[PDB]
Parts: sequence; C-alpha cells; structure tokens
Amino acid sequence: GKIIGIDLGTTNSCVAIMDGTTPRVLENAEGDRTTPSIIAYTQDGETLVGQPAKRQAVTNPQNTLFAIKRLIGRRFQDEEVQRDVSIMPFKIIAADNGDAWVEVKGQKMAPPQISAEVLKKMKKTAEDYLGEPVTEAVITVPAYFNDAQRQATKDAGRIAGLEVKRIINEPTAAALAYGLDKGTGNRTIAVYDLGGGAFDISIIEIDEVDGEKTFEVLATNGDTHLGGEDFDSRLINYLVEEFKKDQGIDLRNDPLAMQRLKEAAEKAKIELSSAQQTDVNLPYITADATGPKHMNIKVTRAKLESLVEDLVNRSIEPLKVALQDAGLSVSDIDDVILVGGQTRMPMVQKKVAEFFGKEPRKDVNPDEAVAIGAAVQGGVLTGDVKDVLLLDVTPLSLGIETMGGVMTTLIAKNTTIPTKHSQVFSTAEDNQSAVTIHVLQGERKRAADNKSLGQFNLDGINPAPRGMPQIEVTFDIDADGILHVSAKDKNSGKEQKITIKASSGLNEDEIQKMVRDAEANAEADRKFEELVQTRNQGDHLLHSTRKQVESALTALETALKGEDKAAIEAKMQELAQVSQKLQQGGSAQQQTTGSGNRLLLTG
Ligand SMILES: Nc1ncnc2c1ncn2[C@@H]1O[C@H](COP(=O)(O)OP(=O)(O)OP(=O)(O)O)[C@@H](O)[C@H]1O
Ligand SMILES: [Mg+2]
Repeated sequence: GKIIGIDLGTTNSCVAIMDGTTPRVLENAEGDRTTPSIIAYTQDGETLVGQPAKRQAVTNPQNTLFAIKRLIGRRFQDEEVQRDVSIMPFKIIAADNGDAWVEVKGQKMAPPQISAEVLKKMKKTAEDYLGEPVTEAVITVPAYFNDAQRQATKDAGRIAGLEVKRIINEPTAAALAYGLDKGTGNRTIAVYDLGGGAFDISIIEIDEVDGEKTFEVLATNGDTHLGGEDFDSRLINYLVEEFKKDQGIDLRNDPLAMQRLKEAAEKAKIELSSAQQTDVNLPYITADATGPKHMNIKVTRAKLESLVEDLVNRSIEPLKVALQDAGLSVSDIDDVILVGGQTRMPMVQKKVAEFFGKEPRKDVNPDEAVAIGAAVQGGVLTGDVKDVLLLDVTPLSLGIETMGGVMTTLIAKNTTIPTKHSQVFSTAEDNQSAVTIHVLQGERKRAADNKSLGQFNLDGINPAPRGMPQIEVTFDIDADGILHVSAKDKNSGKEQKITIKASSGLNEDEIQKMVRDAEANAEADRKFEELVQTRNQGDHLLHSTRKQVESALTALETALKGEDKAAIEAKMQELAQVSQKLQQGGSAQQQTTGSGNRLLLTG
C-alpha cells in the first residue's frame, strides 16, 4: 500500500499523499483539508474526533481532550506538565510509572492512545479516497522533541494500526514540500514555523547536482513556549482586566466563563488578522448576587497588536542565533517560508519580512506544507519520488583524537540517526589539568589523515596521575543531522560543549575518496595502531621514572619514533636495567603494577 504523510499538530492535523508525481492534501469526511487535533468522549458513549469534537468542547469540558501533544512522551512531574495540570479542564493524572496520562469517565488513558484517535481518522480519510487499505505512514514531529516524545508519537501510530516507516522533523517536512517543483538553482531557505503549540526555526540548504536534490540543515532552533496559545492568553488577560475594570468581576474564578472566554478570544484573534476591529460578545458570561452579567468588548487590531507585539519581537532574536550557528548573514538567505496558522497574522508577516528584507514566499501554504512534505518522504520510501535525497545515516565514522595521534570512533559509519554515544577517557600525563577534545571525521587510524571538524578545551581537572581522572565525551547527532560534542569531568561535574556545522563537513566527492583510500591502506593502518599501542605503553614508563627520580633515556626518545615494536620493546629492557642495578591527603599510591583499559587524551 501507500505510505501517507501526517502532520500531527498541537491544534490541527493534515493528511497528504503522493498522486504519482504531485502531492494531494485530502479532505476529511466533513470536507475539510485539516482536522482539529481534538478527541471527545460523549455522555452517551460515542467517540467524536475532529470538528465534531471541537464544536462540543465547551459543553463537555471534562471529557474533551485537546493539545495532547503537550503531554505525549512527558513525565507527570515535569514542571511543564504540572503548570499544564492546573489550567487544562480535563483530568491529568500520573500513570503508575510516572508518565503523564489523562482520565476520562474513570478510564485512565495514555497520551498515545488519545493521539491515535486523530491518526485513526487520518488513516480512514486516506482509505476512503484510495479505496484500499493503508498501513504505512510518515509522521512529523517538532524539531525540539526528545527521544521519548519521538517514541510516543510512533507508539500512537502503532495503536492506530499504522506502521510508522519514518519520523521526520516538521521544518524538514516543510522544506520537502517546497523543494519538489522548485525554481531551479541552489537556494538557502529559512523555515519560520509558528503553530498553536510552539515556534521552530530552521536554516535549510537545498542543493541540485545532476538532477538529484539533496536537503541539508545548517542550523535549527526556536522557543518551545511561544505559540498561538500564547497569543490567545494575552487577549484573554486583556478581556479579564477590561471586565474587572468595567463591571468589578474577576472571571478567573468562573471555570464555565473562562472556557467560553478562551474560545471567544481565539476566534477574535483570528478575525483580527483579516479585519481592523472586532467585538467579543458573551451574554451570561457570569453571574453574582445581583443577577446575570454580560460581556461586550471592542478589540481593535492596533490594541491586539499592542498586547502581543512583545511575543513577536522576542521571536526575532532566535533567528539571529540560527544565523550565527549557520555562519550566514540574512543576505545569504534567498527564500523565507512561513509555516503555521499563527503566521497569517499580518504583524507576524511584516515583522519577519522586515528582518530578512524580502517578502515570504506566497506559494507555500502554512497549514499544509508540513503534511505534504511528509507525503513526499513517503513517496521516496516507495520509490515513487526520485529527485530527493535525505541522508538518514552518518556518511562517515565520527570520533576523537586520543593519545598517540589515533582516531577513536564514537559513532560508526552508516549508523541510523538520530543517535547518541558516549565513552569515558582519561588524561595522558601526570598532573594534567585539561584535555583537548579533538573531533575527527574519517576512516583512517592516523588522526592526521582524517578531517578536523573542530576542537575545544575542558579545564579544571585535579592534579592526579595519568589514567586516574574520568572525562566523559558524548557525541549526539540529532534527527536533523547536526552533531553536538560535549565533554564532562565526571568527578567535578564541569562541562564544556560545541556544535559542529555542516560546512565543517566533507563532500560526496571527498566521502567516496575517504572510503576508497582506507580499504587500500587497511593493513598499513592496522600496523600504525599496533606500533602506537606499544609506543604509548612505553612512553607510559619513562614519564613514570623521570618524575620518579625527582641512562639510555635519550636513546629511547630515538627508538620510540623508529617505527618498530621490538625496537621500543628493547629500549624498554635497556632502561629496565639502568634502573634495576642503580600517602597523604591527596591522590593514592601505586603499590602494584595494574593499570586500566580506559583510553587516554592529550591536552
Ligand atoms: N487566520 C489566522 N490568523 C491568525 N492566527 C491563526 C489563524 N488561523 C489559525 N491561527 C492560530 O494558529 C494556531 C494553529 O496553528 P497550526 O494549526 O499550524 O498549529 P499546529 O501545527 O497544530 O501546532 P504545532 O505546530 O505546534 O503542532 C491556533 O492556535 C490559532 O489560534
Ligand atoms: Mg504545526
């Protein structure tokens, strides 16, 4: 069968499919190209999904679940979930394992069983159009999702009876929808995604060589707490302050009124993106001892812009960081893509256009670009789309320099991404206070034959003998392919870190050379590791005795570089007889000859 693309949003979901060569966004059973991400369980035992559920949320607040993406994959005691516990009108509870679950009519349900209801409708939407079963899907997630959030989204898919063939970040999906059928030429794009639940920004390179289009992320970030929800709650606060001032009542203590007020405020926000003024009209919004009370408040676009301007101006500073991290100026960005329903606000479009100096592209639909890109990825997996290349694996092994100029691999070539691997190293010399984490890319055993991706220092290590300190080095490649290298001194807690650009990378011409070069040199590289491993067990023991005095000692400095194992192993036996004939509050003594298997770092 077909592999469908689903944009699984906080607020809205969308299903798309490849129709031979062109993607088509599908209308649900109600004639809508998007479906609200809302699931409701009614008193008479039915499960409503989408617009039918949205329409009755205000009359059935306890049993209508929405914004489950804020909970899926999170622990119940996370502060973000606890803040969420108070404000949401449905019951959020701790599962037996501490996960954040929800409770409806006495049934405890996991967030993925709830999101699966939207996916069952998305699967059904596609099956009605195609006339055959659907079982495979590509589903999108925000770029800030961690490992657990990604697992939970896949889990939701399995419960909906869909096999989730691939997960791809939402900004990457948006670039794929735009990158089919693009006006030819290499372009740099900025994807500005402001949805109901979060802001995410990406800098994405779309290149073209021999008819094949490749997609590479140069930087990505955002703000996980700016979204259409936060625009609403600025308007909500204004209406509360205006009503308190006009009628002396604070609505915040009237749950029935606040549910009505949040929906009225959101529809007003939306309406003011198209009109210059609007009226919020809520009869019987509350009551006190003197009878019913009624709200009728005028909100102009100028007033609205005043309430939320601060949120938009704070979204600009994350773009500058993305440019710093991509090493680019605004002037190198050739196109801007607006994604997300909240970007339809004119102040947002104007404010973004002002930063980049160019008008955002008008042929990318902000509610649909992500789902279409998800459909594109599905078509690549079936082979139906061929001018698309997404690299989901490391092209080359990645590692660090360890004592003796050796490349030590932390993540092997062709490992599926995202992935994360750590290993603990130590210091190479007595009383060494710092180590230089030297990051390398390539297949050779000599560090000097590989590509340097960058380096950094970690300081503050206590004077101690070699091999006694513990330095944890972690390589993390995120799903969008960006490499984060960190180093941590485990006994003190100190940490230093770097991010490594794609530009400091190696190209396909160069990747194929590194692979061809290494196989031809397999025995020679093995020989270098062998004469290193012994060279360094030997300079192991003259550092150990120059410090012990405080002699063929200049003759073993010679016979370390003389590339022979038994040549150093003789200058071992030679100063092993120039030596064989003639406990306080700090580190510990030797007293025996054992050493440890932990690899060593220069610094
Ligand atoms: N016409 C509009 N003008 C301005 N804002 C709008 C408009 N239409 C939708 N919004 C706002 O956009 C938000 C929904 O955006 P969207 O449907 O793209 O979010 P989503 O993809 O579900 O969210 P997320 O990307 O975090 O998962 C809503 O909170 C809504 O208030
Ligand atoms: Mg979205």
